[PDB]
Amino acid sequence: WKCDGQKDCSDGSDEPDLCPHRFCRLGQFQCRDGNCTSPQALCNARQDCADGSDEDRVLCEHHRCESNEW
Amino acid sequence: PKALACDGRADCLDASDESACPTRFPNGTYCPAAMFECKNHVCIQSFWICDGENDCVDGSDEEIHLCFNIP
Ligand SMILES: *[C@@H]1O[C@H](CO)[C@@H](O[C@@H]2O[C@H](CO)[C@@H](O[C@@H]3O[C@H](CO[C@H]4O[C@H](CO)[C@@H](O)[C@H](O)[C@@H]4O)[C@@H](O)[C@H](O[C@H]4O[C@H](CO)[C@@H](O)[C@H](O)[C@@H]4O)[C@@H]3O)[C@H](O)[C@H]2NC(C)=O)[C@H](O)[C@H]1NC(C)=O
Ligand SMILES: *[C@@H]1O[C@H](CO)[C@@H](O[C@@H]2O[C@H](CO)[C@@H](O[C@@H]3O[C@H](CO[C@H]4O[C@H](CO)[C@@H](O)[C@H](O)[C@@H]4O)[C@@H](O)[C@H](O[C@H]4O[C@H](CO)[C@@H](O)[C@H](O)[C@@H]4O)[C@@H]3O)[C@H](O)[C@H]2NC(C)=O)[C@H](O)[C@H]1NC(C)=O
Ligand SMILES: *[C@H]1O[C@H](CO)[C@H](O)[C@H](O)[C@H]1NC(C)=O
Ligand SMILES: [Ca+2]
Ligand SMILES: [Ca+2]
Ligand SMILES: [Ca+2]
Ligand SMILES: [Ca+2]
Repeated sequence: WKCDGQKDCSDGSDEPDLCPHRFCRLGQFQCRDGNCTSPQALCNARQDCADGSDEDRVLCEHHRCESNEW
Repeated sequence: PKALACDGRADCLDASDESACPTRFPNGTYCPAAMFECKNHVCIQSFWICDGENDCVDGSDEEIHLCFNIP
């Protein structure tokens, strides 16, 4: 949701002026190099980006998911 | 849908939704630098160039004078 122009947050911290250019459509995660993928591809042990920004260690270090998945 | 107009992408069957709206940057440019742009103002990932398919509807990607210089 961060860095997409859609002000999801009231206070406006969601969209800074130091924001990189957005290539992906709304709802799509953006890889660091500019590729796009569906949100479920993040930290799924499968390299879904070219550089694998979805598989960066920091993105997964404190990963969590909903009550219905283990 | 209106939201799909002028997003950089062909959504009208003839890409009319990109064809008649402003530049994206002060330097007179229609597309981000990391991509290839076509004369109807659609723009696409670089590897679509001369792949054999008219990916932007104007077909600028498949004009061979581009990939004479691309292996
Ligand atoms: C989304 O993901 C795709 C892959 O699925 C990305 O594709 C890569 O794009 C980068 C550039 O963004 C390409 O890098 C280019 O590599 C050329 C040499 O290739 C060797 O090194 C690359 C890694 O850099 C290896 O992938 C490749 O196997 C080779 O070992 C360079 O010559 C290119 O240099 C360019 O910039 C310099 C500096 O300005 C100029 O002097 C050159 O003329 C040239 O313009 C460049 O670095 C990379 O090869 C691509 N890889 C693949 C597998 O496709 C997409 O780019 C990405 N989408 C977006 C929008 O970025
Ligand atoms: C019209 O104007 C647009 C800008 O409004 C121009 O597009 C820019 O072109 C420049 C030059 O190629 C781009 O700058 C380079 O971007 C590289 C990628 O970083 C971008 O993407 C990452 C993604 O994570 C962001 O985090 C980051 O903020 C950037 O948005 C950088 O890697 C490059 O850095 C390298 O070169 C510089 C020198 O140029 C060195 O100082 C660095 O150390 C490093 O070696 C560089 O910054 C810029 O990103 C483009 N922006 C967009 C939106 O495309 C058009 O080219 C221009 N067109 C015409 C026809 O005039
Ligand atoms: C294209 O639109 C941009 C928006 O940032 C600028 O207004 C630019 O001056 C425009 N260029 C032309 C020729 O209309
Ligand atoms: Ca947002
Ligand atoms: Ca992944
Ligand atoms: Ca469009
Ligand atoms: Ca093509």
